[PDB]
Amino acid sequence: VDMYIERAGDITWEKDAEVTGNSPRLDVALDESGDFSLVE
Amino acid sequence: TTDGVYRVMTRGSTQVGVGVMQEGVFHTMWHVTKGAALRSGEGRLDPYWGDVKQDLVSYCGPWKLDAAWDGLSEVQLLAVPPGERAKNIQTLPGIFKTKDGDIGAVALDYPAGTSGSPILDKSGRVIGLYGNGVVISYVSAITQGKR
Repeated sequence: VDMYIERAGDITWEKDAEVTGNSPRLDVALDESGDFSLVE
Repeated sequence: TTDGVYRVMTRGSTQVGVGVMQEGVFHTMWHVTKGAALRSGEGRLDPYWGDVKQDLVSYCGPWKLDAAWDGLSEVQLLAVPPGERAKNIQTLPGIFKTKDGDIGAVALDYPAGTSGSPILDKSGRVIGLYGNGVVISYVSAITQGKR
């Protein structure tokens, strides 16, 4: 199984970028397997 | 070895994720590669550090990325979706409130092969990687390592 990498770009901030998405505040727990879950 | 954002591909060829090369170290999320060695041209990249709970892995040396969300400012996801050129998506993070502190999160839902894409602050510093999260719609933690 050949896993391989190819360059896609520089890491840069772009002034002209699309803007979207909300900003939810969420209580979560992180278990030993690295999985996040919601908490109430 | 050039600094930049890279696709992680497997063999037809499929994009399984994304990573950040910086200071000669390749950074991605553990669940993307599971710790496998990576081919880079005629060269080989071997795993150096990894942690399943943080869902992070570095190749050729220790984790180098150390910037953090300031908690007030918009950030950009530098998404590299399969079959599309890298693109910047600006957003104001929400918050994962946990018992060991708060973590920035972005309510952006891109294809699974985008996992490992960097999230940037205004100076272009990588404040973490996209693709470990929860569903409320998907919300990704801004996952950062320790340098």
